[PDB]
Amino acid sequence: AMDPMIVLGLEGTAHTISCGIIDESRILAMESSMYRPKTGGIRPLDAAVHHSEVIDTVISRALEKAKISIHDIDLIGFSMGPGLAPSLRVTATAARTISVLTGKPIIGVNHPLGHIEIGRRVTGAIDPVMLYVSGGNTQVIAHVNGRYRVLGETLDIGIGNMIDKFAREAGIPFPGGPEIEKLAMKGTKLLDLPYSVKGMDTAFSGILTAALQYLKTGQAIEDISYSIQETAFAMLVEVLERALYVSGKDEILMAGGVALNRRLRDMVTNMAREAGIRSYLTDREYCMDNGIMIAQAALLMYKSGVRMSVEETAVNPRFRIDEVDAPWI
Amino acid sequence: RVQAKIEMEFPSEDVAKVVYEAVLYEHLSVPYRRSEIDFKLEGKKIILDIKATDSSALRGTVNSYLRWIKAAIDVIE
Amino acid sequence: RVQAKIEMEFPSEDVAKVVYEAVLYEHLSVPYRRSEIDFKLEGKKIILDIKATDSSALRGTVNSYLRWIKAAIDVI
Ligand SMILES: [Mg+2]
Repeated sequence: AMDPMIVLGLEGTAHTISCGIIDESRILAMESSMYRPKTGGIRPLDAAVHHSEVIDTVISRALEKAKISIHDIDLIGFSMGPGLAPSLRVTATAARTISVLTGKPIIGVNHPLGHIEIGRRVTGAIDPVMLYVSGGNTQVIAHVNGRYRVLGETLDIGIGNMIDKFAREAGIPFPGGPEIEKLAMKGTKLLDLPYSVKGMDTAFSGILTAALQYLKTGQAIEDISYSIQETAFAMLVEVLERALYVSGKDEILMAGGVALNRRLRDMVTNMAREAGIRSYLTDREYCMDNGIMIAQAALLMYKSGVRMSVEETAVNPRFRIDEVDAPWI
Repeated sequence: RVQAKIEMEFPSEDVAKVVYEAVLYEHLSVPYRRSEIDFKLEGKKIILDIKATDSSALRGTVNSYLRWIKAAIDVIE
Repeated sequence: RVQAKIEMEFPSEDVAKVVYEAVLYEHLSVPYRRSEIDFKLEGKKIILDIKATDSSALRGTVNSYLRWIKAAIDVI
């Protein structure tokens, strides 16, 4: 028979370097090494170097996890997808070698694809709409024309950064997100923030500046912090609702560092009841960058016959998700 | 203009082969040079030959490649 | 082990002078040696000769010196 087909995934687009291992029915292994810049904001050259030194130990601790023999790995999927050049080349290289070292095939995966497919996998969704909310990414994507199509998006700032550049203007350690999350709790009143949805696209610069101007005005912070969430998540809840009843589907998935917000999850599962369609809240841990979500998106590619000899492979920091054919829904 | 030349020896001649290959794909991959590099394989030893305008340019290029080779090396190991 | 050899030429022989001096004071300040460095002054050209155990170790060294040198030049 055809033995349970096993893959190993390498994620390394931004700051997270992770390696996963799965097969059709299993999730044999997976751990990451996040580059933690106490500073804050993008730090490309520093990131690659982080990786470069721990990529060694991730892919190797993993094998131990899966407790599978090294011979047992069949495919090798890395994240050639969108991201930071220094990091992508580090991952790309590392893979191009492991493929040789272990003597098996290899394919380049697209990054956000992995977020969909791993989330889709983890929940059992057949053809959902996706809410990509990571660093500088505010994406709402869906499988429509035999490929994953991006419908709406932020025209200025990824929701995640607007969040952090307020914390880093309201004097707060770069653990910005959650610090403002468990801060909007004690928010008493709702101030006014520029609500900008237009089609399925959004803008966030407006929110920020109007929020900073309120800040120096000497307003509350719990109030500002509270208002910004309800105002921006309001903007996503609308766009979502729309994305659904445009490409006509009955399911949702949240992927990203932003997607770990306790109140955002609520405002979504709530829209679920009112839309009449399932709000699969993916495993609270698979929301950040992981190597294994790569393995999952590769598995699917190879299984549908898509293959690529080593030479063809090369990073692409500008990798459109609708550039890859996804013929399996 | 600056001038650079790096050489690192590997235990065996085949390890050299592997690392060369791995990184060679990356060499070719790059669109924009911030300097001119010459890639070569020797015995069990890879050779780098760089020509940059200033010292800030050359530096970044080195960092790249040296990071790539440490990637290949460590995987093999 | 890795072997390294760099050379940058300057406009005049005195710019080399000044610079080498700026870096040489730093060379001598250095407490640690993740690799061995040989510092030399030529015509209008400074010369480096590094010997590292590994490539990562070699890398960080070059960043130090090459980052010291751009420091000098730029003030000048
Ligand atoms: Mg991501």
